[PDB]
Amino acid sequence: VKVFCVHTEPNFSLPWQRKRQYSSGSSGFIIGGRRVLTNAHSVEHHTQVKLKYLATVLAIGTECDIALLTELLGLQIGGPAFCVGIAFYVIPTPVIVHFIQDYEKHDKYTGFPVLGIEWQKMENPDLRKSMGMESHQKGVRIRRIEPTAPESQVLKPSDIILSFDGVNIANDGTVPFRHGERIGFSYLISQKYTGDSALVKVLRNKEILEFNIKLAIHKRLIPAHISGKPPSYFIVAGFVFTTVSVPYLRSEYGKEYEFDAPVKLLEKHLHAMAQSVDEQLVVVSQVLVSDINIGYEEIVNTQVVAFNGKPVKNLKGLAGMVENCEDEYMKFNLDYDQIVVLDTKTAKEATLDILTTHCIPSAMSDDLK
Amino acid sequence: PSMDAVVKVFCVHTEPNFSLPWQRKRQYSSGSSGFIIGGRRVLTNAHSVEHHTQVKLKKRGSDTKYLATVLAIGTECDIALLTVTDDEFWEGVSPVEFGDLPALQDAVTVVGYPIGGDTISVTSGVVSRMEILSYVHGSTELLGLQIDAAINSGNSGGPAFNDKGKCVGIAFQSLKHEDAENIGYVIPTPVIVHFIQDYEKHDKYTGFPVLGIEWQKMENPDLRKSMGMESHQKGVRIRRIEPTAPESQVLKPSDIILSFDGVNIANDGTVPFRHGERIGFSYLISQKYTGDSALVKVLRNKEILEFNIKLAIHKRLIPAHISGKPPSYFIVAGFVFTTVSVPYLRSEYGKEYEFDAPVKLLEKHLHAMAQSVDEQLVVVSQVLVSDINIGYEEIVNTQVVAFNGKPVKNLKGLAGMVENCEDEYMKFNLDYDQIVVLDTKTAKEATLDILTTHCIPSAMSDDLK
Amino acid sequence: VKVFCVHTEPNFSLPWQRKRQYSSGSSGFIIGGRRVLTNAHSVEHHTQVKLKYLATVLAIGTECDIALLTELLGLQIGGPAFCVGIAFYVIPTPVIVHFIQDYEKHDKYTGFPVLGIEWQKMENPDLRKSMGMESHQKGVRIRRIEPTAPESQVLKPSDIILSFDGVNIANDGTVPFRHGERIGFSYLISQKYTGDSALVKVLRNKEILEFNIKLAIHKRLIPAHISGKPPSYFIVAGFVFTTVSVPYLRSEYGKEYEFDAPVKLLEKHLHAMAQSVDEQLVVVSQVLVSDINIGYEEIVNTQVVAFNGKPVKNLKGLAGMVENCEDEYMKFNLDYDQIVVLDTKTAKEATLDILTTHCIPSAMSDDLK
Amino acid sequence: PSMDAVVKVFCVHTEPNFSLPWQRKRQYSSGSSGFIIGGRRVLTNAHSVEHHTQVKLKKRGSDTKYLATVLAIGTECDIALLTVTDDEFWEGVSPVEFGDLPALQDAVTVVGYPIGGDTISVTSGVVSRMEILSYVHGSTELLGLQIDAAINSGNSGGPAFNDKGKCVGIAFQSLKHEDAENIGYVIPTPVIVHFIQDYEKHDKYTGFPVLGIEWQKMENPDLRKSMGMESHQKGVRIRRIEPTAPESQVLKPSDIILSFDGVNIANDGTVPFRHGERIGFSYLISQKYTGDSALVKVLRNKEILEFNIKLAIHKRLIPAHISGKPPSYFIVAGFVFTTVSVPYLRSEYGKEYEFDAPVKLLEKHLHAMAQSVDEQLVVVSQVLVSDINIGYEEIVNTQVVAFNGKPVKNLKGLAGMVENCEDEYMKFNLDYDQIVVLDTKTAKEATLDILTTHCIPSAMSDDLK
Amino acid sequence: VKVFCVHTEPNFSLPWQRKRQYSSGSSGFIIGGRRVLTNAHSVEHHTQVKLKYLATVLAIGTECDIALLTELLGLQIGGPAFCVGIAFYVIPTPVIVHFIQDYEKHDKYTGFPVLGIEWQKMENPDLRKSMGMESHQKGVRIRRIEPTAPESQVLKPSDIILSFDGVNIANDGTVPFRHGERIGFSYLISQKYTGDSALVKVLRNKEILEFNIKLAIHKRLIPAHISGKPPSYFIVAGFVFTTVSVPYLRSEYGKEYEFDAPVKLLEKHLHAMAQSVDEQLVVVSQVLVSDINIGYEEIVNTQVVAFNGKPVKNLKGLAGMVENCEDEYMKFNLDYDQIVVLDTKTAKEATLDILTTHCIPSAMSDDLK
Repeated sequence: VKVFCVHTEPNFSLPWQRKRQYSSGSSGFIIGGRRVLTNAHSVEHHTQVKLKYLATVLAIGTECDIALLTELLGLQIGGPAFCVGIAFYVIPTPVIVHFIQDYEKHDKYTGFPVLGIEWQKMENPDLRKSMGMESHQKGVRIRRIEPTAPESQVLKPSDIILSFDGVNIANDGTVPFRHGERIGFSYLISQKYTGDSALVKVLRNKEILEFNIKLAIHKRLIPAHISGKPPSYFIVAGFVFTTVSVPYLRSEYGKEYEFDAPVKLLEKHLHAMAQSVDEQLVVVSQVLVSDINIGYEEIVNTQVVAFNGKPVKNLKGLAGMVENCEDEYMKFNLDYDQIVVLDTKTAKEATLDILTTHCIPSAMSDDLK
Repeated sequence: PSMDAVVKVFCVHTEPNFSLPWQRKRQYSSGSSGFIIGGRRVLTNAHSVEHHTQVKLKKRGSDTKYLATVLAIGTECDIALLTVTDDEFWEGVSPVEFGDLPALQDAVTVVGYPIGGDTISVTSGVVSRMEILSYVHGSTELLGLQIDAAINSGNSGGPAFNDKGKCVGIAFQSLKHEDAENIGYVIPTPVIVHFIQDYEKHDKYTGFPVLGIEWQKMENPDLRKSMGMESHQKGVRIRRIEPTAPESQVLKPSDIILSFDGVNIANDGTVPFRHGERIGFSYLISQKYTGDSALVKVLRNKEILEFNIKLAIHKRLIPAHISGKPPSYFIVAGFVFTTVSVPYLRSEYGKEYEFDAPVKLLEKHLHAMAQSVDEQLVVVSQVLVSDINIGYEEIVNTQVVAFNGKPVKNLKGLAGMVENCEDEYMKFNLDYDQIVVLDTKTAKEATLDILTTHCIPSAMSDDLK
Repeated sequence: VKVFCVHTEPNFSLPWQRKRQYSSGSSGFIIGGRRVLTNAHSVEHHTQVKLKYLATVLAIGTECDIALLTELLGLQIGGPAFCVGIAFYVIPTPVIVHFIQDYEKHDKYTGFPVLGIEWQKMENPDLRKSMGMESHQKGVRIRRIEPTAPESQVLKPSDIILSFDGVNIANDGTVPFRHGERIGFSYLISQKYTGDSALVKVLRNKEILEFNIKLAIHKRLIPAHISGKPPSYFIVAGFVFTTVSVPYLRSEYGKEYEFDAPVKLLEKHLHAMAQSVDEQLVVVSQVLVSDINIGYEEIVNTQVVAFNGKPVKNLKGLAGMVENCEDEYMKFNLDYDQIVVLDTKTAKEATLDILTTHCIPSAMSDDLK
Repeated sequence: PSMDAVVKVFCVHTEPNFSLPWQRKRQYSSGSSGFIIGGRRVLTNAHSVEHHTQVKLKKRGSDTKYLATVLAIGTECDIALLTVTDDEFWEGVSPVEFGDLPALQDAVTVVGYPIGGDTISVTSGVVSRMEILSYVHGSTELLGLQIDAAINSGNSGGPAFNDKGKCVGIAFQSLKHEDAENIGYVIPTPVIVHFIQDYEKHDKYTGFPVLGIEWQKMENPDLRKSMGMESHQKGVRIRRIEPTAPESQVLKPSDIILSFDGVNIANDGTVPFRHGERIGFSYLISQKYTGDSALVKVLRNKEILEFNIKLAIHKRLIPAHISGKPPSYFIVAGFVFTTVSVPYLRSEYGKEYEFDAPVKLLEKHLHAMAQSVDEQLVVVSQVLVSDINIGYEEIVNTQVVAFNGKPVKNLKGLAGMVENCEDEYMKFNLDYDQIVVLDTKTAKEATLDILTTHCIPSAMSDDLK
Repeated sequence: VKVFCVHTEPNFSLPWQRKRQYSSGSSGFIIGGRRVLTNAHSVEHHTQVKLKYLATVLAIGTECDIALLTELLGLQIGGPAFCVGIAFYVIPTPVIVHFIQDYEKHDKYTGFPVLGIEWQKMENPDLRKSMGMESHQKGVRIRRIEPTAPESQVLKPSDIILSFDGVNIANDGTVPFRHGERIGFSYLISQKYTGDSALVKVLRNKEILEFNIKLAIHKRLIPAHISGKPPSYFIVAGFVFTTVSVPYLRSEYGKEYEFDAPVKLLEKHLHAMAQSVDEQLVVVSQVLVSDINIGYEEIVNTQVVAFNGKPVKNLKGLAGMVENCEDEYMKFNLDYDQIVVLDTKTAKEATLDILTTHCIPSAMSDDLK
């Protein structure tokens, strides 16, 4: 089919804005049961959809780039296929069938689960022996575990993962796939559905334990996307506070953001884990220049670590602290050992005129109400 | 020598989005040139500081950037007048001193800064010609010096000096010349004097007056004979007069303008200027102040008449600029109504707008006169897609001519007619003989969700509330 | 077949001239009944024709670009085809058969009829209801009607056209074509022959009326072409008066004329309709410089609106008024509120020498005799 | 200083079409340079105003364009002499004053205008060499100054000044040099003086005389011995003499020209010119006026003879130009007969015509002398296709040699022979041993419809009627 | 086959020289009767030939570019073919078979005969009637006839050639070839063998005559080539006299010689005919600079028309006159009305040293002995 869509995208650099309305085209195809598959991006931020007419958007599978009208299996070779998958590369039918069945049994898209662990190979014999692995044993060593995953409890660093649902994991983290072909074990995991259980066999202090672990979706400190939700922001005295996500980084620094973005932010993009369920990377995005913030106008994309001596955990938390602040001064500890000091009464009184100058509807996005 | 007074101008801008009039664009900083003159004052280009939210100034030998104040903006003459509260900025610099209008082929030195650089740059050349030109396209034409030197971004706004170290005006980058043509302009001292003296008297910029007329040459002998001109008489015929300049009252079409403030005007519209030099008669007008009066001698029905006429600024149907104000807009049921101005057209169709914009709009931009002080060209800018407007989604930049039988004069009128609509249906008469029809009740109800979808703060700009 | 032709083209910028003789080549093919089809442009302004020899020109179908030795149906894919049409794109056989049958029954080319109306879609439900359209009714609203068409009588602005010869017209102005394909209703109209009748069903003030309307060819204010006829001109005192057509515009301003031509003329090219059968856009084409016209030499392509207080309707009309003018002065009201004034006796006496200087055979083209 | 007198020349042209001699091309305007001299007079290039129908002049500091008058045109020397009736044009300008012939390597300044521009341009260089050259290709060679400076379109026609502010002539863009070679020419003051003095005496341009001879160097000693030259004698041998210059009477082939007006000519055809400088002897001839006489000393049969000879202008079989006149043409039955000139060849074959034109024509262009004052090269230019001329349609640019047995001398003769043809058949003897045969009665009858088809006003140019 | 040849070419600009030895490669093929065909140029100026070895050169067919180990028929499409001819373009088998049979019956190559006439079409009816051609008669009018051809007798200018060996010649000089294809009549002529007779039917003064004419090879004033013979030259006092041929022109002025060569020479190349069997175009090629010829050194490629009052007919003739000259002076009339005068005794005495300086073996080529 020929897909015709009207899009209204958020501006991540100016989160109170929507980009100009525009239209696009792509392909897709009819599947049994009165449903149509197409790309997820071929309908992202939709306001109206047509096919060749008037269509309906049931679910968006962002991670798998499918729409029904993060590392998954793909084939390197619209609007597919010949059916052997979805044209992205070709997104294969084990991913497609997963998407449909996920929705068809849950009435919503619930993504693809991950184990929430980083791992290291056990190819060195001295490494293996020092951890009590007999010669017949294969697997991978847990480097670190996501604090926001359920398995953060039952699994431990330096556990050696031997198998998943009775499937043997090799020293290079691979499992058998077909005759003469192997695949990373995460494939097995991404084939499960969110909330499914799975048996993980590990070696801990030279002893075998098997855990029954409920699988969940990955919480990332700097989110790959925000599921078509609007980006959040908080403003006071012209200081624009927002949270770092990949779309923000892409909008701020372009296609080469993994090289051009500030190193402090890149480190957290590549290496940091959320220590808590609602932890976000809060930055001063920019400063909307005005008398009240004179001498501060060159602060750009810098993390806020604390407000009036108190740690900042997320955007909602920061916004709360600022509204409840009764102290004479507001003190923001920023990264690079910088501080921002503002007189509390005057800073709050300055916000409105700045909003008017930049046509911002209110001091914060609706999600911070 | 005089290089200590040539400053670097740093400006933060917050520009309106003319295509999306509810938005302001992202803050950005630009750099240009400027210079210190007498009385704690700094001159630079108006365009360098358009839509400013902060201006800073930096001297050549010091890192310190100083917070500045914008005293006045002369958009038509492209001059901004600045000052600085901090005294350390002013101490130690000898202020630029102005010289007389240079002769043709006189040597001129333009001092300023390159683009993205904080070191002094020196450009040289001669005065090519006197000219009457617009410093903003579509705006009032003023006296100007064309120079042999190449003026670019960054160094425009800097002083131009004669061989005596006197400043003969402000550098201006040509709007109509590419950089490889080595053509530049200097906003001359009498225009600068005009702008400053205007400020010093009125505590504000009051613009440059025009005679609101179009004229035709009288170089044909029979044409002159047929209208009763005696053989020693010369001048121009009035083609048309702006309804919004009266003026319109006293003067009439086909009058033959013989002279202006006693100065004899030739059949080609020239007047003597200096020894061996002739220029357009509008220079006699643009040098006056708004509110001033001028003696106009015309021939009407083979008879001489003299009129004393109060001169005003030009009112254009499609404005060359809107004085830094926010662009007006009104929204009902996803229909975005706005007015046509030059910034709008440029934003909609790019720099080539005078060739790419719809012909209906070009016609009115190139040829139409305002029939009243309040007249605006109102269009549907675009349609924000929703159920209420199914089937209209393709309407773009089309003039709204009438609402429920009543002619639309301007945006406030239209917004007013829509608020007070009691009829079952809203019926918009659009250009190309099109009609848009919306059920009044549901159309008004649909507006909120649409505003929300596109993050539009208000259904209308504050000027319409 | 291989077509060999000798051409003598008019100069539209200098209408008293013919361009230099030149020869061309194209393709075509034999059809039954001793006839050959080829392109119309592959024989335009012919003075001699040969095939592979000596051929004869029976009729030229300009609009359909066919010769027998304006929006019609075409196929985007000489001297055709394989037969599925005529190579232009491919001009299909419903157009070809029309051309042949038009001539074969009328002994001349009579073009393709149009309804002579501009129309607007009725896709909006509020628009439909306000005009009394029941939910099952489809069609298009008449925006404006050509004053020089016969149907300018019986049809009215804001009439909603529901059907043509019993064929239902949709809200987007389309009619069924084949299975899964639709086409603009004008297709049905262009399939008719000039002078044919057709039944047009309309909705007027919430009531259905059916009109039997004789179809005619489109009269355009600025003609797409002039059917191989010579361009007209009138001259006095070096002022060259002519009428605006597309070939004139193309000759004056080049291939990009719809952008480069003066805006006043473009507006009339795109948007004006003839208010009368013999209305032409008369302009001063140029001024042939000489004493009598001094001070006037920069007037180029500017409309003449009136002569001595009297409206100019066409070139013949202007020429008449100038010859009959007994007044002391000739006064031309031009566009841009310009006037041209000439002493009548001297201006007429000046014409001949100017003609001699530019080698112009007479003051006017033969059609103005 | 002297820049006030350097004017901009605006010219409207109506050029004949040499390929279609019944047509004039569209009007167009070109701009060039010129300068005011003494006595309400203006000099510029002849080519800048060729085929003029109106000329206007504009001073540097004034918008006003003034209607000018063309007094005289010296095509061979590329000079046009202009004046202006309007006194306002003349008032206030110091007229250019001429200096002497510059020495080699002397500094020269060329003042003029760029192409498509109205500002003063200043070009600098030195005098490279004295030269004898044609200012129109194929035309009489005159004295000229080659300069180091680059002269282009637009600024050619402007004055060239020495270091004393004196004008040393008129700028001339090289016909034989590309612009990147930085080579230009100056039409020197003695040639300008010649042209002006010629006008002042005869109330018209009378051209530049030539000795209608071709010559061969006498640098070989045996050749000199065999013809009786004593050892102190030097000069050139006459190869051939123009039948249309008598001259032809008095001089004879193989005469040895020893001197001209008393000036000793060397074996290479040079004569002394100034200290350490030698130039071609034609400079002694071209500086005379038409009608003037010159003493020619030759050696004939080992004996000295002196001849006083009246000098005339050069008559070329294929003219370098036809003095702005309309080209002649004659039409019968679609056969277009015209005459061959340089403009014809250039129009027919482009700028490379001396390599692309048919060899038969090149031969006569490069080598043939007119056998009589009335002789023209007559050709069939082309055949306008019609039934009467089936089978001849390919004939192009082919000389007509005879009509019904009688030799064709020129176009008027041919047109005459065709009008008075009483024979049943018209029989044209063409080049390449071709014949064209037409039935006299039907051929004449067919002419009208053909003229009508191609919008040809008359079967012949007015000069043949 | 793979042809391997060693070549020693003459220098036409320096006719006493041979270019440096070089080797080449081409293709060819074996034909019945112990013979091999190849290109003629693929063995021109041979000194040794090899095939894939040691071959023999029986005959060179220059005009037809064939070798056995001027306008002929060819096909536009080595070392051929597939056999449909010879790869040159493809030189067809009617030309090939001609070449072989010419040699096989004459033991030498005797070229292809021509009629030795220039002709004009008789397509115009008035032209035809004025010469007494009845409506059924077709043919071409003789413009001019080669003085050095046998038919220069029996045929006359303005004769209308009607047929050749009973084959009808059309008004455009064509004859039938195959169904729907015609060819120039010279094709029929070039198919004959040198010395063959042929019947030429002509119309002369409205009467039909048929001539039996022996066919011969074309003598050209400026020869297309010289059949692998060495170029001739005569020298005296440094004046190098030679004859103009195409190879000379090509060597003097390059590939564009028909544009770059002097016009006087081009005229004779394109338009002159030999008035006599042994007429050659004699030029001063160049002057080898030395005292005796001072003042003459810029004479290049200029025709000698006369020696001491006597017309120059050819190179041998000029050489004779100079050796027999007893007069005090030698006087050469050159083109452009130039003369060259030399003292006879001193000029002859000067020749030898000049020859030594330029390493020229003698004053003249061996053919002038």
